Amino acid sequence: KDTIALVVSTLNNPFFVSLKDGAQKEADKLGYNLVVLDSQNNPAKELANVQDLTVRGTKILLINPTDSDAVGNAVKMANQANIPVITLDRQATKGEVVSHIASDNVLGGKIAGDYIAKKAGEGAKVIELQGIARTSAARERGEGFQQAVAAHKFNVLASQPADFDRIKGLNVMQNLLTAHPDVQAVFAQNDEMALGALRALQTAGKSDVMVVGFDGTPDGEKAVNDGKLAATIAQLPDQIGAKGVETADKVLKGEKVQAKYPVDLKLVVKQ
Ligand SMILES: O[C@@H]1[C@H](O)[C@H](O)CO[C@H]1O
Repeated sequence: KDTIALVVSTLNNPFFVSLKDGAQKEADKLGYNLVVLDSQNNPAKELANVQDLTVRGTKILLINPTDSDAVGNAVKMANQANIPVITLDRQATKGEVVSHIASDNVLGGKIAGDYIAKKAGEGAKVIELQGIARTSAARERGEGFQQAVAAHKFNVLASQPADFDRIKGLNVMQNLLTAHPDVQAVFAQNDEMALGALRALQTAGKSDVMVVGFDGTPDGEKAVNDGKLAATIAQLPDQIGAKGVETADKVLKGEKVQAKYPVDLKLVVKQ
C-alpha cells in the first residue's frame, strides 16, 4: 500500500476528529495506508512531524496548518523531498501546494453576522470570540463578520481570540462579561468557543444573550436543538477529509486536479 500522511493541527477538537474520521474512511476504501500525526497547535511540533514523514516513504502530505504563515517552512521541506502537498481547511501562505480543500470562511462569517442582525436587530452590541490568530480560517471569518458589522451598523463591544478552544472561550467570555454586561449577541468563530461562552453566561445568570457558533459539530448541534445555541454555521469536516484522500489518489495517478475545492456551508437553526 501507498502511505498518505495526515498532519492535523489538533485532535482536541471534534471538528478535526471528524475531518480525520473522513480521511481514514476514504483511504480505507481506496486501499491506502494513512498515518495521522497531531501537531498540538504547535508550529514547531508540526515542522517536526513533516521531517519525520519525509524519510518514511510518505507518498502525499495532507496537512492542516497550525499557523498559515509559519507552515511555510514545513511545506518547503516536503517540496525538497518531492512529496506533494495538499492543505486542508487552512491554507499555507508559502511553499508549493498542489490543492486546497476548504470552506468559504469569508462567507460563513457574513452569514453569521446577518443572522445576528435578524434576531438581535441592527446596531446590536456584539462581542466576537476570534480563533487562532494567524490561521486563514480565523482571518477570513473576521473579514466576513466585518461585512455584517458595517452593513448592520453593529457596535462591537469587544473582539478577542480564544484560540478555537472551549476552556479558553469560557474564560475569555467570563472577563468580557465582567466589563460588558450589556452585550446582546456573541459570534464565536467555532463551536467549542461558543459552548465555552454559553457556560460563562450561565455562570453569570445571563440566559438571554444570543450566541452563534461555527462548524456544526455533534455538540454544536445538540445545543441548537436545546435552544441553548441560537445558530451555528455547519461545515462538512468528514468531506474535507474524504476529498483530501480522493484528491491525493488522483495526484498519485497522474490525473490533474483543481487548485481549489470548496465545501458548502449551511446555516443551522432549531426546528
Ligand atoms: O475550520 C476549523 C474549525 O472551525 C475548527 O473548529 C477550528 O479550526 C478551524 O480552522
